Amino acid sequence: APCKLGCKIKKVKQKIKQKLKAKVNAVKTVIGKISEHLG
Ligand SMILES: [Cl-]
Ligand SMILES: [Cl-]
Repeated sequence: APCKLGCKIKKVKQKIKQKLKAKVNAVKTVIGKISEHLG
């Protein structure tokens, strides 16, 4: 496990990116729901 500071910064960035992407995905899903025409 030779993960030094540059490596640690990457881990943190990826965690944040991952969470924010899930939020976007959540929001886009809902955009899709309302973009449906009735019937
Ligand atoms: Cl975050
Ligand atoms: Cl996307």
